[PDB]
Amino acid sequence: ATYAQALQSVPETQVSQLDNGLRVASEQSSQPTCTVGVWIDAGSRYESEKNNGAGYFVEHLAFKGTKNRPGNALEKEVESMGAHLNAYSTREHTAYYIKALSKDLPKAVELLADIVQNCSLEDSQIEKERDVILQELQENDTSMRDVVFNYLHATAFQGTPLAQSVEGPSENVRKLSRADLTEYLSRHYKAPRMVLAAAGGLEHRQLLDLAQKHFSGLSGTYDEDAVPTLSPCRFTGSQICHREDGLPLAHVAIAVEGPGWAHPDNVALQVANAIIGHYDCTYGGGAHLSSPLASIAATNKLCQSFQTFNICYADTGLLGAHFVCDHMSIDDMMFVLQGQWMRLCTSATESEVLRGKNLLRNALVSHLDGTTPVCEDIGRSLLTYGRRIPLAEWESRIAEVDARVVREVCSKYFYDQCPAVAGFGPIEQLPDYNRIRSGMFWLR
Amino acid sequence: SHTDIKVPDFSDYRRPEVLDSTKSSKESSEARKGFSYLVTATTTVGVAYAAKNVVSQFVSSMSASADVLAMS
Amino acid sequence: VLCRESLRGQAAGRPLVASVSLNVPASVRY
Amino acid sequence: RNWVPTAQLWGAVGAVGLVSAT
Amino acid sequence: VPPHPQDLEFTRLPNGLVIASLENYAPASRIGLFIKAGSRYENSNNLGTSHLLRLASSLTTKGASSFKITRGIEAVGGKLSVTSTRENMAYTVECLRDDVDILMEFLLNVTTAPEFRRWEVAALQPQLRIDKAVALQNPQAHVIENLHAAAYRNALANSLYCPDYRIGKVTPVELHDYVQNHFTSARMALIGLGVSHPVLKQVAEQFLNIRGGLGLSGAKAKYHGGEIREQNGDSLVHAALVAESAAIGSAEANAFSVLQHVLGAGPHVKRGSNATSSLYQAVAKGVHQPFDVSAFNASYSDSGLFGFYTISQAASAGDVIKAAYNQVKTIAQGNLSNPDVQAAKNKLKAGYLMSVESSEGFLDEVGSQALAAGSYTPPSTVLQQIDAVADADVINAAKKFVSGRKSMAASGNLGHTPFIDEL
Amino acid sequence: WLEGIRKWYYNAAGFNKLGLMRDDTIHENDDVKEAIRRLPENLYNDRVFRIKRALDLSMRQQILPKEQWTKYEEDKSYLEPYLKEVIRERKEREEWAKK
Amino acid sequence: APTLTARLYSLLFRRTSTFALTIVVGALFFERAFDQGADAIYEHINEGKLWKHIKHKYE
Repeated sequence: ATYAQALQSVPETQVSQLDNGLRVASEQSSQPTCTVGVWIDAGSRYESEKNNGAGYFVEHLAFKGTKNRPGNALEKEVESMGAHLNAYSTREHTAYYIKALSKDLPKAVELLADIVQNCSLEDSQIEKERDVILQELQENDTSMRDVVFNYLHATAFQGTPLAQSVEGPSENVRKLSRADLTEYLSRHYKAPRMVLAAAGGLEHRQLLDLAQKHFSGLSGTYDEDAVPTLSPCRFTGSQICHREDGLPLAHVAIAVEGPGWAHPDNVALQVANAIIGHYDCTYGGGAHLSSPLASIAATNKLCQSFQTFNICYADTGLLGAHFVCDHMSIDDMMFVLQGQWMRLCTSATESEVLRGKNLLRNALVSHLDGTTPVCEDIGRSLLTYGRRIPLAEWESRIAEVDARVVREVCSKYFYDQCPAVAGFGPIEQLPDYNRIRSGMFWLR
Repeated sequence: SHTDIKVPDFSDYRRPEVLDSTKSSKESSEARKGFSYLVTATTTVGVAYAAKNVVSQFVSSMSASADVLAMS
Repeated sequence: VLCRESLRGQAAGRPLVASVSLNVPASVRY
Repeated sequence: RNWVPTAQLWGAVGAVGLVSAT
Repeated sequence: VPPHPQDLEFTRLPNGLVIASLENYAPASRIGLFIKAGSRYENSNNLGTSHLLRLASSLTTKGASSFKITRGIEAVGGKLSVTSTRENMAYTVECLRDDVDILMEFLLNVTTAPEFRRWEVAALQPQLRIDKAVALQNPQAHVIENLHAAAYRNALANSLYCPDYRIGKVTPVELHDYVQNHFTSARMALIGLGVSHPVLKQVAEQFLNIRGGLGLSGAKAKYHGGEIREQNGDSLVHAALVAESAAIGSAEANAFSVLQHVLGAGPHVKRGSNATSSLYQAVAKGVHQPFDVSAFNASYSDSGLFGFYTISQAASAGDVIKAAYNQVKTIAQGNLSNPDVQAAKNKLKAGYLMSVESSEGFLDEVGSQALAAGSYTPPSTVLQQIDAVADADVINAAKKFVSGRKSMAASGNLGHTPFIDEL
Repeated sequence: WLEGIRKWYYNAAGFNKLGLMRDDTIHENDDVKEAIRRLPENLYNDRVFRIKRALDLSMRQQILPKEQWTKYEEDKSYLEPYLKEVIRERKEREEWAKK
Repeated sequence: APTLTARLYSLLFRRTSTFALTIVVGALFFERAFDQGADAIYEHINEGKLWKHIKHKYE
């Protein structure tokens, strides 16, 4: 057997839909444990200037006692049954999920339905989670990796929903009332906007019975209004420079406007970002690394780390890169990075593009190993792409990409485009925006 | 927090083609670039006209004068 | 590293295990 | 490979130039 | 549609090398060569030699240059890692299914036929100061180094990271010799995933036949009692207190492993209050601050440690360690209902099944057993092994902790953090 | 066969009168510099002195006594095995960069 | 709809290669256009007074 056959022989994901609106999806395997969860089109982009931080609080309060299982009864019941419970909030996607034994599937689906539908929101507990979030916002303040990314969003998508942090400003956290949380819940947490994903050793029929028996209690449309639909966010080429010499290493994040979840170009952009690659000072290869930026950065010791990212949203995103370096290495790192973008736009060898494809080929198969990443992939895919995309379809789009496609696509999104730049730390060397903007096209 | 930091309003300084914060800039981007890069190109053309004449005149002084051409 | 919520789980789950690689960042599991 | 259309275009740019002043 | 699960095949060569492949029909492959080589098999003289060897995996080999190893693996989208424990070194390659023989070739070249060039090793020396300093940001790491150092005498007291004085002093001859001694047939074990067995066996016969001194077995994990207390000036006060548990092979290991889950093992609910955790609830009722405590359990093929790890403020450490210690002593005296054990067993056996879920953890578990015993025992038998642990074994394990010699390690502002004799 | 002329040319070259071996007189470049850097302490510190003495001779416009002259038979090629490897690795990097 | 100025950017001066070809050719035409225009303006400003106006007279 070969890689192309293995992709085809992979278990086919299956999806059913309840009458009340909920989508229910599953990936069957021969393993004994499983992951099952609930994915929701909810987060910071849906939030507004009044109720920014609602999705975070709700996540904070979610796993504290439900209306039928109070205090820490839910917590005790999940823990005692030998399973894990987890949650997160993306700017566009909130999600709760349980990792458990396959045997435990019915109870897991019930406790998920219990968390979502009938949440308590105890007033004494809101006042405690208020302090917890106020602690956690100071915990994020020290993390320079997160601060520079929140700034990148704030300046890339300035004056729009995407500029907002998922956690929200400290003032909103201090003044967020129960009325706001419950109204945010009643609006956004609903069946047609939700997906129930599962993955492991479990039968699709059974999951659909559990979803029908527990989740069909959710409402299926609106009050004829109150249906919020995403207005597109304006990308703005701009800079934010939090000058702070006291901190040890400068963090820079530069990006151009992204494609959006729907765009086929994403594949060629993933190949593109794989060619430039990513580096950390703990890497083995160093001077002999394939991606010239890493090789140059390793030999000269320009930076501690860099990583090319493609953050995606509904109709836009952030395509670019991130690096952490000494205060005297910012201009050089920036010069090599932009040099690599411009190079890839104008000249791209067939060999390095094949390496770029193979890195991405390996990335897809590496990532979907274990049940939790596959359950995430399902739950995310149905909210973003609409359907689950098979690995064969991905491979078709990777094999589609050759050198000319990478050049046509890189040059489309990068060449002569104003990039959103975010700098935090000892950033006196960080090049002027006109010089950065001059670097976004070439001498040619 | 650092989430208290929102970017101040540039609606005063912005161009008309990017004022609507619900609108994708990409459709205007090529026009916005094309306007500014036209100014630059028009300037370069205007200087190129001048530079050619200035140089040509100095070159012509170095060439054969009127009084030599007369008595040739 | 400020509250009790985040501080949960940081206590040593198992003997530390150092992983270094060609591609992947160097980690210290458990 | 990729510098053939660029070097041809710059070859044209340079050519008309020699026509430009002379 | 559900696909059929295939048996994990198993072969043990005449020269002593353990082989195991699992035909997954997966898109990716996942191959590992596990070796009884690690921090313990260093000695008084040649320290940090496993650490530099762990780092040096991409250096020039006899069949392939350092450049060829890096670029050849990267060009097929693959990745070559090394994962050291105190006992075992796990050289692992990952790639697509059509690029197996290539990564295998490099894997064998690195593990059987490395050159260790004087200049390349000399060039690599400062990387282990970095790699150490990176990991030591996690204070857990340094407390555990100090714990093992103070707990044992010679064998497992060896630090996993290189001693600071040995940075730069590790020779290319010491690496040569450390490989020649330990990277051998009876000590090695080749594991495979997403690959056919016959080719993996034939490669293991053709290339992986080399044998030298040592020949499996080992020395002695001489257990001791110690306390090293590093004054830190840190935000928190990280500490740990253990005693000699059982070695991994016996049912006592499973009793201690259950006792870990009876006590506060580690949280399951995101942003929870640690409900079913025993130790967390014992300390929470006592002192009212930001803290964390958890049950620490190390088990090796020779020996093992068991106890708990405490994180706290300056003054709180005194109360937190005592209250946690007393909660171990209340279990040790015998207050333990049957549902507590039956939950803990369910937590453990679920956690085990979850640990073998991802192919990386699976391969590490197959490679664990291939060295530890020389066999494979599938999950169901491990589930039976857990479920068969009596309540008496849990009370005896908890009692062995309190009765046995103590080993402590703490780092922070330790002004109100007790000694072992003060317990 | 013609080792003679190889021997004649060696003597006619004249670096042996200064007490230099052949590889002391090699023109430095990126490969040679790298090969010289790879040399172990003894061979490096020796070539240092051989060159340091040969320059001191060249200053004074003199040569060594006839017995101290370097011998065609005893002229060790200390630098070659390293320089061959540096060149072969560069050729490999170029052949890999070709694709 | 592709606009007025964007249509220039997209095809005429996105590349710096064509940017110069545009400038050169534009300057080539501009020279003919401007000189001719400003000559005629100066000649209309100074009507009948220059030689070219009174050349037919004595020739």
